[PDB]
Amino acid sequence: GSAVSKTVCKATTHEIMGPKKKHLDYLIQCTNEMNVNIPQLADSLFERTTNSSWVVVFKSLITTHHLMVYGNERFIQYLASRNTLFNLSNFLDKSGLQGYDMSTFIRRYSRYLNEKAVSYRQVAFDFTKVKRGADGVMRTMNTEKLLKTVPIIQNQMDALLDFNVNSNELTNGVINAAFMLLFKDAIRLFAAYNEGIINLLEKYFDMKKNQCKEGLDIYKKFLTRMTRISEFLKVAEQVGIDRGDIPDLSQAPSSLLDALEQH
Amino acid sequence: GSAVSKTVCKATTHEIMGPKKKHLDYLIQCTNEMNVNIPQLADSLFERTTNSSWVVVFKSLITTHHLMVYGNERFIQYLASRNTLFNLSNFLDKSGLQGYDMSTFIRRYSRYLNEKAVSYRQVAFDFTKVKRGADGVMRTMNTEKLLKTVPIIQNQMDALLDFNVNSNELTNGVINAAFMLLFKDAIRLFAAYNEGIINLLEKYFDMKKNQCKEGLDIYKKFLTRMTRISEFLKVAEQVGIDRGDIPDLSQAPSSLLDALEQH
Repeated sequence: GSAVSKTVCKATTHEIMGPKKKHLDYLIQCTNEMNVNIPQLADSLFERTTNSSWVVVFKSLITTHHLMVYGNERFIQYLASRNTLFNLSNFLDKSGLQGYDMSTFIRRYSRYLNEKAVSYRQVAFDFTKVKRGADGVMRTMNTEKLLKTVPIIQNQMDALLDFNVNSNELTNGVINAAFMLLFKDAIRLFAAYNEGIINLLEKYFDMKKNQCKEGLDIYKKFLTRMTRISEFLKVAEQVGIDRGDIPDLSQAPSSLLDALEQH
Repeated sequence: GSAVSKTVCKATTHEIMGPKKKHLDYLIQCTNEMNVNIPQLADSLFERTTNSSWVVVFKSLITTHHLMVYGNERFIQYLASRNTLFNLSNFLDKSGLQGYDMSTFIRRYSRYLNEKAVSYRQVAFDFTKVKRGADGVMRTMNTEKLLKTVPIIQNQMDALLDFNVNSNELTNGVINAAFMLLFKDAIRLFAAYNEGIINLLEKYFDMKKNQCKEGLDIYKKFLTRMTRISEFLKVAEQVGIDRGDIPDLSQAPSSLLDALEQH
């Protein structure tokens, strides 16, 4: 409570680096305790995002992201249940050049985090977290739900890619901490998008005419997203990310000749 | 051969970023093919380190590191069988300031890579790669070999920590790629050092007097290394590394009161 609220402040000091691991780990433990009040933990993070300083605001967003990824699922479930989340579409810290230039990333990052919560609200699970493979949800989900879902992944993916950062803009520890988490979400979200597309291709011949039609449009839009993804992983390569962590895209884009199976 | 040698050149161009993932992956496949001549692959990498340019030389070192970590074990086994490895103790690229400042990291990195090979030669396995836990080598190894080994881990660890970089020196994609690999080795090497110490503590009461003595000296030196390690992970924290990848050190340094069991 006070211990929770004090820890949120320590994670979000004015210092120019990401939130410290020691504060994060305590926050993560907080989300795992049946007695902690999640809403109050959340409200403290929202309050920090009314600060005028870019450093404070960006650290509060990063903290929220890290709790969505590593915290108990009850945290994201609450965030997904509110009606309003971050409203930082007009944020601008004019106190210095660093401020002006970081303000833009703040806007774009906060939009991604909003879209991450809305996606959870819409499908009741986290795309980044569920079983992968052949025994997984995204591989074994009926044709109707699939057609419904893949479009939600696509949307979360676009918001993620709109961060649109270049290597030469990654110049302090705050934005770099955000980028490292964005990287982790991007690779998992891609895996789930790919699996979904694999299921589709599998069932696209045995399906109704108008379905086939919607299908077509998803594979269609997946291929343009593949290219944007490649541009993103190339930023990652430029920055120095271990090439073993960067996934290989040499997978599933040759068959656009079902644009005729609608005979 | 020519395909191998051409790929080494592409990994080590003059461009200021780490070696590209596409060239690395082909090199890794090379190490997995029973027909590829390992020595010739190696010699090409050594030849690149006679270039006068810091970029070329640092990329050749990074490529070698990445093959030691992700390549077939036959690669490191060969490197460990030569008598001379890198000799870059006097390297200096004076062509520009970036050169002067990178030269020092080149020296220190090459020493680490030498020590990684020598360690493999000495114990016949890679500390970063073996089974961890309670069913592992480092947890289940007899008292005699243990006393022999832990000192080799310690030595590899010191060479690794002598890289001695600050966050404000991580300023281009080449040195950042080196650092990301160093990070991966550091966390695994620590795990193995910790496991070793756990075995020791376990057997330190049931052992000879002079052994106990040597033991003492290893726990002794492990505690000072713990501190240096903490300083290293703090650089990692400053740079923006996902705090979930950074391990928690809150483990095994309270018992220095066996410095009296030698009664």
